[PDB]
Amino acid sequence: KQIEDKIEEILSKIYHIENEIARIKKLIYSLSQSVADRLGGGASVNSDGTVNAPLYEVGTGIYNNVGSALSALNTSMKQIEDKIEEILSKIYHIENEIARIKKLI
Amino acid sequence: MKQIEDKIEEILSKIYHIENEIARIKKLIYSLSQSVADRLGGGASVNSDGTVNAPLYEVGTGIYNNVGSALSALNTSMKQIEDKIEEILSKIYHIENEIARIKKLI
Amino acid sequence: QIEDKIEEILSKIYHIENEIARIKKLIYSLSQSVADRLGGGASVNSDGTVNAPLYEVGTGIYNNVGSALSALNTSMKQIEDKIEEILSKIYHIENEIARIKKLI
Repeated sequence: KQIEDKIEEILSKIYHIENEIARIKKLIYSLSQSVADRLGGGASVNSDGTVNAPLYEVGTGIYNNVGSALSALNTSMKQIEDKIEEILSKIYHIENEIARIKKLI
Repeated sequence: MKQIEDKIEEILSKIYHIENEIARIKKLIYSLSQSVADRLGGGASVNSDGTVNAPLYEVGTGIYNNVGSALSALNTSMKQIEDKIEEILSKIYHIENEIARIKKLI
Repeated sequence: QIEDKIEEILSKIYHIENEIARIKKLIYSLSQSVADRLGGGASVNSDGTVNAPLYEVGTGIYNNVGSALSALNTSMKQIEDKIEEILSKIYHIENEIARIKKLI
């Protein structure tokens, strides 16, 4: 009689815990999908809740993670900065040659 | 019977422990979400539903809600810059050749 | 039959403990996949969270994607500024060259 009230409580709890477990699994997968969405690049969700590879294009390179794409951008930017540095130096020299010519003619 | 009363109390205690563990797991998921928001940056944050709210990444005059589109905008911008540099190198080529010719005539 | 009901309860609890262990594994697996997608040395923390990446842009050091993107955006703007300057310098150089050619 009274022991039975306890058994029914326990079974009720187990039922609700099983619901909580199913809800937690759904939450995890929803989090996974949100991560795939904010990574972009075609990243998607596997059945094990992991996020599979995006395809990020930088120049003629393809990359499966943000760091490698950022690094490819960074390298290209540095090459451009170097070239800009060279151009600016060349233009300085050209200005000097013109100033010299203008003086002498 | 005492022994079954006592077993049932132990089971109820086990259930309480399990409920505590489920609560801890939920907190773990939300802490993971927060860390992902932090690592994405761009003002990303955790939704009440545990998902990560979109970042806002600026590239030039665009705003982007995901890393791939932002990388793509940067890659385009970079190509545009490279093409402008090429044009500049051509202008310099011709200017240098003019200056060499002027130097002949003086 | 109370002992049978207890047996059934303990069985359901066994399964729940298994699903909890499975759930923890899922969380740490997701975290690892996020670390892999971020790159930059990001890793899974003992506590389940993603330890920060390290991204280099220019002379700088960044621990999140947005800051690195912003640093790249700003470097591009700075380059555009230098292009502005170069075009202006070219404008003036060409004008001076044209004037010299009228005078020699």
